[PDB]
Amino acid sequence: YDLINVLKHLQQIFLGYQSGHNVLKFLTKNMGELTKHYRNDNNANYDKLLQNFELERQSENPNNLMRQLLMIQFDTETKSAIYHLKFDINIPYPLNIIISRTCMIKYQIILRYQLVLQYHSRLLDETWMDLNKTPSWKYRRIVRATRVLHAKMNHFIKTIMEYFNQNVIDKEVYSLEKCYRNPTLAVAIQNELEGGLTNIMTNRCLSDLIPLQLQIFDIVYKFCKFIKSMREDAALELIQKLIEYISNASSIFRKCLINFTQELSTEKFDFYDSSSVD
Amino acid sequence: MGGEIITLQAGQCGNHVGKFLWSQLAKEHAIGTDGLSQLPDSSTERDDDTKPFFRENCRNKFTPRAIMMDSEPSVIADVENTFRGFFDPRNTWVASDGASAGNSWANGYDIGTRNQDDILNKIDKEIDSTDNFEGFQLLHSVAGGTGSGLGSNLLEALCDRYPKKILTTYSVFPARSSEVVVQSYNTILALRRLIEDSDATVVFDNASLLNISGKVFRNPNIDLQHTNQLISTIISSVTNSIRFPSYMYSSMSSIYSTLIPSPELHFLSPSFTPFTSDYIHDDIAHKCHSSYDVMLDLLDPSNSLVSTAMNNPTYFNVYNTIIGNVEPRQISRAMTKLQQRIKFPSWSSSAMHVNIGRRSPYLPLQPNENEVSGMMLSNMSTVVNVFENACNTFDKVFAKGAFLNNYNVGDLFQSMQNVQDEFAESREVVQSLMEDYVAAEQDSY
Amino acid sequence: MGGEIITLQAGQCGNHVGKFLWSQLAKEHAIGTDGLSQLPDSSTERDDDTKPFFRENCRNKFTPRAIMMDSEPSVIADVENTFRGFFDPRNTWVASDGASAGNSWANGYDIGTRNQDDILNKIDKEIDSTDNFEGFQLLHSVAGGTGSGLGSNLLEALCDRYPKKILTTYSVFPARSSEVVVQSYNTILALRRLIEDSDATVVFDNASLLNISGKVFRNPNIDLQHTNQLISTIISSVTNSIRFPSYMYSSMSSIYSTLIPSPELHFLSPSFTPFTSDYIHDDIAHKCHSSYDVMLDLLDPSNSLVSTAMNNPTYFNVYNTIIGNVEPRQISRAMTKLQQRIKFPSWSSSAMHVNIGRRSPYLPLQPNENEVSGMMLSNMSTVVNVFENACNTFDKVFAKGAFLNNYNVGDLFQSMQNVQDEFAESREVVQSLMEDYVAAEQDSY
Amino acid sequence: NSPRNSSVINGLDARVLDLGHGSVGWDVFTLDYILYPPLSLVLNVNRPFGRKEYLRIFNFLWRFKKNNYFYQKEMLKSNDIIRINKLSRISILRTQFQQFNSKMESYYLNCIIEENFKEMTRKLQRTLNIDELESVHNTFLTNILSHKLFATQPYPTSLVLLLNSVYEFVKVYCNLNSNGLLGKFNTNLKEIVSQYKNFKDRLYIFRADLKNDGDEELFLLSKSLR
Repeated sequence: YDLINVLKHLQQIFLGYQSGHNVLKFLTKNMGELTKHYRNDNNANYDKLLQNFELERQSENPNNLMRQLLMIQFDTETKSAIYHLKFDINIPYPLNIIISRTCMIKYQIILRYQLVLQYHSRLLDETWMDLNKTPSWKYRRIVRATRVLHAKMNHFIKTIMEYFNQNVIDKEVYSLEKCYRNPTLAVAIQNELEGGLTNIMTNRCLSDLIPLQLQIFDIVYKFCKFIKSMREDAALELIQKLIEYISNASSIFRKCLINFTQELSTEKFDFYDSSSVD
Repeated sequence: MGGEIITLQAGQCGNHVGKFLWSQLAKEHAIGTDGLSQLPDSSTERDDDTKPFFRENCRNKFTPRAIMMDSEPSVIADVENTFRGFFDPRNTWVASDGASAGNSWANGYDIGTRNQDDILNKIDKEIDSTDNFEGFQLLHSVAGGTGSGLGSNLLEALCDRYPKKILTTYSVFPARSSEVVVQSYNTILALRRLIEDSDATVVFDNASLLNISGKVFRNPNIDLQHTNQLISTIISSVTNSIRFPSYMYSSMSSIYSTLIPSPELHFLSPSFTPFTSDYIHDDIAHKCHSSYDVMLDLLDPSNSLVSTAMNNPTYFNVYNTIIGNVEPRQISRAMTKLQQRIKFPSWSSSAMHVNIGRRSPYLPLQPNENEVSGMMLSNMSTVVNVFENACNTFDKVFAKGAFLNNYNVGDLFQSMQNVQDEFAESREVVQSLMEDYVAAEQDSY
Repeated sequence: MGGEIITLQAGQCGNHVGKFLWSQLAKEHAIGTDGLSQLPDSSTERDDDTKPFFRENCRNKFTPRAIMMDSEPSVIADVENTFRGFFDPRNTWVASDGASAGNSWANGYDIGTRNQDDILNKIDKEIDSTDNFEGFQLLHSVAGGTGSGLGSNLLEALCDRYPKKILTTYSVFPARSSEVVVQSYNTILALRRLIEDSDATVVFDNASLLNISGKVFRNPNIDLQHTNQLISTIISSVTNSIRFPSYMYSSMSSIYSTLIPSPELHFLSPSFTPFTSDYIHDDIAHKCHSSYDVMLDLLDPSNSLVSTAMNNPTYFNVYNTIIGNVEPRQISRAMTKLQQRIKFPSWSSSAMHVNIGRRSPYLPLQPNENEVSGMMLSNMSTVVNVFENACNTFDKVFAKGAFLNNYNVGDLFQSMQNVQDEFAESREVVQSLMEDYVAAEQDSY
Repeated sequence: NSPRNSSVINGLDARVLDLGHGSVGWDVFTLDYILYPPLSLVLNVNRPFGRKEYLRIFNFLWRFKKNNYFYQKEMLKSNDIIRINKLSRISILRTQFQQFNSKMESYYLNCIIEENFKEMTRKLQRTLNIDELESVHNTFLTNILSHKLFATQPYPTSLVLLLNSVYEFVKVYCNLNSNGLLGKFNTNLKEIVSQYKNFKDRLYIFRADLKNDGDEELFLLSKSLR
C-alpha cells in the first residue's frame, strides 16, 4: 500500500517544509488582492491561481495526491485576506480512517503562520533590492535613517525565521523520524501522531507574537509604500510626518531586543493601548 | 520554472573553474560527462537543481546554463574533452583580433567595443530561451586579458541594459605579489567596473587560495588550474542549499537583502571548512561547530587574503555562517550566543550586531559521511588594506609618468588620461566611507 | 484531387533542386525511384499520395508532373541515375537553339519565343492530363541568363493564356549589394514580369542562403549542388498542406486564398528552425516545446535577406507559421496566446494582428522522432528596399552605357532601354504606395 | 478493407427534412446515416434523442462551412479583377474581413474540438462497454453546450451579418463594367467601412475575452443584448 512514501508526501505538504517555491509564486500573483479583505473578484482570481498550481506539479503518479486532495480556502466577507485564509483537505479511502479532524486543523495552522512569515519576507526583500539601485537615491540624513531601519528589520525577521524553523519544525521532525524507524510498529505511528499534534500545540501556547508583529508589519507596509515613490516644501512636511512614525517604530524595536533575552515588549502593547485610549 | 541563472565565463581562470564546476555538479547529481542519467535516476523524484542551473533537451540529457568567452586556448581544452557536447556550442563564443587582449586591459576593451553587438545578441538569445530569469553570475579573472577587458565592457552593457535582474560576480584577485609593473593599472580599471556596474561581488583571493592548495592539498609544482579546483568546490557547495529542495531561505534575494544594505559595501569574503579529504592516506575526521567557526578567522587558511591584522578583530558589517551536515544545533546556539557577547570583531553602538546563521544538509543523490563542514559569508572592512596597497602602487606609476604609455596609445586614454585620475580620486572616497563605517559616525547619529 | 500543380524548372538551379525534391517526395510517400509502390501495406489511404505533383500510370509507377527547361547537363545527371522513370523524357527540353544566353535576359527571353510552340506542347500535354488545375510553381534564379530570361517569357505567356489560375514562383535573388553590375539589368527586366505576372513570389536571398550553407553544413568543398539540398528541404515543407489534406484545418488552396493581402505585396521570405542533415552530422538537437516556440520568433538564422532580417520598422502584412510534428496541443495553445499578445512583428495604423500558424504531424514512413521543426513564410513591406537598391544599381549601369547594341535592334528599346526607364518610374510609385499602407492614410474617411 | 467497407461508403444517403420551405435548397438540407447495431434497440425506441443531438452539432458546423466556402469563392472571383486607387482600397478591406472570421474558425476547431477529442481518445487507448462511447461523446457535447450558451449569444449573429455584407459588395462589383454605377459603388464603400469600424471595436472586446479566457467586458455586452 506503500504507506512510507505517502508519509513523506504528507511531511512535504501538510508540514509544508518542501513547498517553498510554490508559496512564493502563489504570493506574487494577486499581491494587492491579498493585502485587502475579501471581495468577490478576489476569490475568482485566487481560485484561478489554485487551478493553475494543480496543473504545475506532481507527475510522479497517474493521480496527483497533493494537488487533487488538498486545496486552499478563502472566507467570504462581501478585514484582510490573510485572516480569512484556511487550508482544506478532501479525504481519500482507506487512508481516510487514519486522518482525524484535529490533525488537519493542526497542519492548517502551521501552514498559515508559515505563510504569514513568508509573504512579509518577500516584500521586505523586494523593496530593499530596489533601494540599493541609483534611481531612489540622489536627485541627506533622512536617507540614512531609512537605510538603518531597513537593515535592522531584515535582521529581526531572519532571526525569527531561524528560531521558528529550528526550535519548532526541525526539532519536531527529527523526533518524528526516530519514532517511526526505531520502533517499526503500528503502535509507533499512533504515538507519533500524538507527538505531531503536540509541540505545535505547546508552541501555540508559548508564542502568541503575531498580532503585535502584524501591527508593526502594517506600519512597515505603509513605510515601504511611501519609499517606492522616489523623485521642495511638501517633501519636508511629509518627511516630518514620517519621522515621528520612525521614532515610535524605533523605540518599540529598542524594547523588542530585550524580549529575545527575556520575553514580552510592554512598549508595543502600550502603543496600541495608548491609541485605544491614552 | 526555477529562478534561472546564466553563468558567464571570461578569461583563462574563469573558463578553467567554470568547466570544473560543471564537472562537480555532474558527479554529484549522478549524470554523465554530457549529463546522461543512469538507470535509478529515470525513477521518480530527484533534487530540483535541474531547471535553475541546467536545461533539458528532455531526453534526460542535462546541459549547463553557461556562456563561454575567451579566445582559442580555453575553448580548445573544452573541445578536446566530452565537455564540448555537454555545453551548448552557441553559448560558447570565441574571437581573436590582429591585436589581441594580450593580458592588457585596453586591447581587450577595444575589441570588446567591436563585438558589442555580438555579445549582446548571444546574451539576449540565452535570455529569451530562459523561463523566469533570476540573474547573472559572472565567473572571471583580473589576470585575464579577456576576463578583464572584455569583462569590463560586458559589465557596463549589463548595467545599462537591464537594472531589474540581480548581478553577482566571483572575481579572482592575483596570486601573491606583483606579477608585472602595470598590474595596479589593470587591476583598478577592472575594479572600477566592479564597484559601479555590479550589485554584489564575491572576492576570491588567489594568494590565500594558493596557500591552501600548496600546503593542504600538496602540489610540489602549483598552478592556477590546480587552485581553481578549490574555487569550483567553494562556489558549488555555496549553491548546495539552492539546488537542494526544502530550502527557500537559501534564496539569493533573502541572502542578499540581509547581507547588503547599501551599494557602498558589497565586497564579500568567504571562509571555509573542510579542505581535507583528498588522496586518502591521512586521517579525516569530523570537527564540530566551535572548531569550524575558529578555523575561518585564520588568514591563509580562509579563501581570502584581505591583509588583516591579528586574524580579524576588524569591523564586521555583517556575518552569515552556513553549517553543512547534521549536528545538534542547540549546542551551537548557546556557544554562538556567547561568541557574539565576547564579540570577536569591532562594532559601534550606532548599529546592532547582526549575525545570521544558515543550516544546510547534503544531497542524497550522492553518498555522504555527514562530516562537519561550513562556509561563511561576511562583509568586512579589512579588505580595504588590499585596496590601499593597489592605490599606492597606482599613485607611484602615475607620479613617475612612465609606463603610462601602453594604455595611452589607445584612443580612449589618448583623448583623456583624466579618467584614471578620476577613478583614483573616487577609489580614495570608497576607502574613506568604509573607514567611516567602523565608527558610530556612519549614520545621522 | 486537391487541385493539381505543375512545376516549371528553369535554369541549372531549378533542375538540380527539382531532382532533390523528387527524391524527398518519393521517400516520404513510400514509393520507388521509378515510383513503383511499396509491395506490403505501406499506404492504405493513411495518406493520399499527391496527384498534384504526381501522375499515376496504370503500371502504377508514379511519375512527377514537372516540365524541365534548361540545356543538357542537369537533365543528363537524372537520366544517368536510377531517378529516370520518375522522369519523363517528353517533359524535358534541352536547348539546341539557345546558342549562349551569355548572361543576358533578352537573349533568354527571345530563345523562349522562338521555341514557343514545342514548349507550349509540353505544357499543354501536362495541362490536358490535369483534373482541376490549382496552379503553377516556377523554380528559377535571377541574374542568370537562362534563369532570368526564359522564365520571364513563359510567365507572361501563362498569364495571358490561363488567367483564372494561380502563378507562384520560387525565385533566388542575388544580394542587397553588387560586385557584378549587369546583374541589375538582368534583374530589372525580369522583375517587371515577376511583379505583375506572379501572384506570389518566394524570395531566397543567395547571400543569406550561403550563410546557412557555410555555417551549418560546414564543408569546404561546398557549391550550389550542396546548397540546393537546403532549398529542397525548405520547398518541400511549404507543400506539406497540399500533399497531406488529411489535416482538416490545413488545406493549401483556402490557406493561399486568405493569406494573400492582394498580389501588390507578395514577396515572401522564409525562415526555418532547426535543420535536418543532408551533407553534415545528424540532427540530435532536441529542445522543449517552449524552446521550439521561442526559436520560430527569431530570424537569426537568415535563409533570406529581403530586409526583414536587417530591421523591422514598417509592418508585416502577413505571417504564416508552419509546424511539423505533433507535440502536446494544450501547451501549443497556451504558448500561442502569448505569442499573439506579445506582438513580435511590427505593425501599421490599422493592421495590428494578422499572424497565423498551422500544425501538422510527421509521416511514420520516416524514422520516428520526437524532434519538432517549423518554417516561417511571411510577407513584409520592407521588401521595397531591394527595389531601392535595384534602382541605384540601375542608374549606375545605365550611366556607363554598357552594351546598348543588342537592345537597339529591338523596337521596345530603340532610344536605348526604354523598358527599364518605364519600369523605374513604375517601381517608385509602388514603393511610395507600400509606405502609405504602414501609415494612417490606408483607411481614411 | 478501408473505404468500401467504410461508414462513409455504406452508410450515407442524403436526406431532405425541414420545417418549411425557404427560397433556398441550402436550409432544407440534411444528411442520413444507415442503421448501426449498437443502436438497433437503444435508439430504435420512442425517442431517437442521440441522433438529434449529434445533428445539432452537425448543423452548427455545416453553416460555418457553407459560409466559409462562400467567403473563399467570393474573394477568389475578385482576384480576377471583377465580381485606380479604389481597386487597392477594396482589396485590403476584403482580405481583412476574411482574416478575422477565419482566425475565429481556427480557434473554435483547435481550442475546443481537437483538444477535447484528443483527450478522449487517449483516455480510451491508455486502458469495454457501449457506455464509454456514450460518455466520451457526452463530454464533447457538454463542453460545446457551455461554450454555445455564453459566446456562440452574439457571435453567430455577427458572423451571419458579415456574410451578407460580402455578397452585397460582390454583387455591386460585377456591375461596374456608367455614372450611376460609380455613384452607387462610392456609397456602398463608405458604408462597409462604418460597419467594419464598429465590428473592430467589438473585436477588441472579444480578443480580451479569448485572453482572460472570458473577460468581463464581453460578458456585459452579451447580458445587454439579452
